[PDB]
Amino acid sequence: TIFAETWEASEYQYRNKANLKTLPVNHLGKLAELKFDFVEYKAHQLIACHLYERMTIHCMNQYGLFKDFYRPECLDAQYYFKTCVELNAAYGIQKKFFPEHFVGSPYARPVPQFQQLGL
Amino acid sequence: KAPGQIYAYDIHNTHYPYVNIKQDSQTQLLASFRRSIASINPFSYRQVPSQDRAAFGLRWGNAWYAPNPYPNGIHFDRVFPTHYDPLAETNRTKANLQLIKYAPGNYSTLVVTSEKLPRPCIRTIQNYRRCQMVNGTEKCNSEAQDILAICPNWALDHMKEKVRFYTKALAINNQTYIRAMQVEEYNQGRTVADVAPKTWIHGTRQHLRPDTMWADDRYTNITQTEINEAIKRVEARKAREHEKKPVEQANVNANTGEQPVRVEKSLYP
Amino acid sequence: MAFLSGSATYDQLADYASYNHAMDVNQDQQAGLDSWMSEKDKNMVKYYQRSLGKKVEGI
Amino acid sequence: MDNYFTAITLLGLRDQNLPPFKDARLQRYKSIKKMIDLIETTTKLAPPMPVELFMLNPTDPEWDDDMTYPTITH
Amino acid sequence: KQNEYLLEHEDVKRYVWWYEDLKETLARVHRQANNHKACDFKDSEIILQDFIRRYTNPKDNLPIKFHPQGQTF
Amino acid sequence: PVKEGQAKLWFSTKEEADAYDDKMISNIELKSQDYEDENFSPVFNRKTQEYFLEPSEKFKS
Amino acid sequence: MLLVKAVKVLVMGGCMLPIAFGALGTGVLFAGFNVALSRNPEETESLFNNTLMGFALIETFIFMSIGLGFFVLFA
Amino acid sequence: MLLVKAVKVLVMGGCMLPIAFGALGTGVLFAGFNVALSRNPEETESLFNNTLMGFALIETFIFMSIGLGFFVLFA
Ligand SMILES: CCCCCCCCCCCCCCCCCC(=O)OC[C@H](COP(=O)([O-])OCC(O)COP(=O)([O-])OC[C@@H](COC(=O)CCCCCCCCCCCCCCCCC)OC(=O)CCCCCCCCCCCCCCCCC)OC(=O)CCCCCCCCCCCCCCCCC
Repeated sequence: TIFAETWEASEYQYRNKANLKTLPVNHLGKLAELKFDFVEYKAHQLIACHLYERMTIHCMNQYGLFKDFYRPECLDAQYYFKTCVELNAAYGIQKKFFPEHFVGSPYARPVPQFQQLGL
Repeated sequence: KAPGQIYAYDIHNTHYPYVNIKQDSQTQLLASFRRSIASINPFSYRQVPSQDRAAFGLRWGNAWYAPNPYPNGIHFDRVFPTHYDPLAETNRTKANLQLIKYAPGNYSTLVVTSEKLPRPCIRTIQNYRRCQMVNGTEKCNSEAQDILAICPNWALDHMKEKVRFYTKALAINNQTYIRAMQVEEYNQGRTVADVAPKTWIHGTRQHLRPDTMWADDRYTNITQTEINEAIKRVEARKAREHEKKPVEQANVNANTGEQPVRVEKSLYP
Repeated sequence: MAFLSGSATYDQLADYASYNHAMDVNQDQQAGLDSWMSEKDKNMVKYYQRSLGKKVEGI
Repeated sequence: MDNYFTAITLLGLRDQNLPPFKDARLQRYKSIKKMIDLIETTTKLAPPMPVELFMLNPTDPEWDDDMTYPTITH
Repeated sequence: KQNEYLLEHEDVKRYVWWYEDLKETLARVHRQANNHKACDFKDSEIILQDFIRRYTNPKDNLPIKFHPQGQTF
Repeated sequence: PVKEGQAKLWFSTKEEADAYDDKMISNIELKSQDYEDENFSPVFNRKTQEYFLEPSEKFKS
Repeated sequence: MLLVKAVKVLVMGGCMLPIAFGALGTGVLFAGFNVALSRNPEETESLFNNTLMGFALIETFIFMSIGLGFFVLFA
Repeated sequence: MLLVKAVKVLVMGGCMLPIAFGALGTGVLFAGFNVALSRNPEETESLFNNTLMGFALIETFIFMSIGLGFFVLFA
């Protein structure tokens, strides 16, 4: 689990595998595409995947779930939120049981003890 | 022998909900007209699938709809470095051959999977366990050699590595157990008897006030006079707490030609 | 007149309006989100000035 | 960022709002670090139940037929 | 009809009782303060520790023991 | 003066509570919309009630 | 930030200036067209076409202005 | 940055000033073309070409401003 608002991108990139995905920060630009009026505090937009969650709520309050929620600004928020928590759940597990896969980990390329050098 | 209908058919009660995501007047008016005549219209297409008939997805005008792919900074340049930022645009611009290639899996997630070992290798494992629980381990040598011989070597390597992984996960789970079951200084000597008869709701906003001034009407009747007096009292307490301050430590990252420590960043620049 | 007749009054106010975070906090206060501030939060602008290269003491 | 809904719930974002200043807002993130180690440990104490309950064993010789799906080429 | 009997095994009951104990346990968990410290869940740690101490033995080399039909994720 | 409500604090003693109220009250910055006030702010008038995101009835229905 | 939005809407108002000069320019254009017609009424149709054509060029600035306005108002 | 950006976008609004004067210069130009056409229609095509030609010199300043506008808006 991430216990902060900011994380180093390199810490979630692989060292011995091709990097085909990143763990990007929240897309604050999607928040300006909501046409209706809403109240959002800047203190909640950086934490991972929560912005897309609040946006989905704002859109599900203004509109419902039938024939009015089906607009591009609201479906992309629901899709982002659902996708953000799935990717973060997998990255979090991979960080817990496979920390050696990521850059910055001292086990990705272990540095040997001085007793192994024969000096 | 009626065809089977999915749960979504009972939400809409029709196979022809003309759902178009494009929010232009020309599109939504035509859909409402088309949504009404779908019963007697030959140019009608389904969007709710069934056992007897497949269906189409969400419509985008005359084309089809798909959400914007989740932002992914991975890209591949062809002519010049574009410095693609997936957060700089709302909708992802198309990939031009001479400009950029995006990462694979526009709509993809990260999962963990496993290969299925060969069937004959599985049967040798079933026979070993069966002979194990029946006759015991010491009388399963023939069944053990059949595994090492029939199972291809790539499978024996997987079996060898599965044990090392679960051994790793076993330790990672027990270390969390140790940190979790550790008794902190603020809970020394406390047991279930010292616990309060409270539930989750008792820590919410209705019962437990948040640490903000405008969460409720607590400080709504405060005047500037009461403030000036409070500023004097807090400064009085600071006459006894400001006496102490941590000493400045040495900068471990003083040398720029040295791998710096990923030390916690300051709150402010 | 005291604000115009000063030298640093223009800076203390400009460096504060230029710090995007401090203005984000103010935007939250205007909406109803406010609380108490620590000694480290009070100097959020001094940290911003130092980063630019200004010589500020009393952090 | 695993245990998303658990962490968001512990921070109180389901009923209140975080402090607008980074000092306390960050301390509140580090405050649940103990609880996550606990709730994760509890979720790993579930007892076993027969696998042959809602799922037939795919390794059974009955399924060695490797049968195909017969279709109609309309 | 051949495998209906497996639902009569006591392990199905043991599984449901563990799920309810976790429900009642997490329902009792509560925030005790808003000082932004780990002590805000001071009493909840004791509640969860009692749950863990109820299905494990902390005074062992490996309180969490591995078995192929167990939990890893 | 401080007003009481259903939402209570988390302090055992009364001195720690009073110390918390004095800390919050010392940080209040009043912004009035009426002229002739020592704390007057035509623009940038702070609201005195915090907004909370909740699922509406259209949401739950 | 907030002020940047305020100046944006302020600029959007500035677009009403060509709307003002376009009105005066149009009146002047038709003012000359009237006197021009009286001088040589034999070619009323030619003068008339040139009158509207010039006016079309005026509305170009207009659409150009509001376009810039709505752009700066949203970009 | 944000403070200077606010005046940047405001300056971009200033570019709508030539858009106004260009309209007035147009209304005046075609007026002279019309009245001048009546006095000597024998050279209509000549006057007509010079009319649009002159107009090209008007949108010159227009595009120049917008160019200079977006430039300082980002430079
Ligand atoms: C190219 C040539 C042509 C171009 C010409 C024009 C150029 C125009 C562009 C502007 C140029 C730069 C000047 C911008 C000034 C900022 C104004 C502003 O944002 O309002 C906030 C400003 C302050 O808000 P507040 O309510 O007092 O905040 C109280 C809170 O408690 C505060 O507490 P808080 O905790 O909430 O903090 C909030 C935070 C918020 O932070 C921010 O948002 C940043 C704000 C941006 C500015 C910050 C940097 C300022 C640095 C100081 C240097 C200023 C130099 C000015 C140079 C002028 C150039 C000649 O900090 C602030 O409060 C910032 C304070 C802003 C003070 C601004 C400086 C005062 C100027 C003093 C001279 C006054 C002359 C008035 C003459 C009027 C003539 C009509 O509001 C006012 O000043 C009200 C107006 C003045 C009162 C009298 C009523 C006048 C009504 C006039 C109506 C006509 C309007 C104009 C018509 C024009 C067409 C005819």
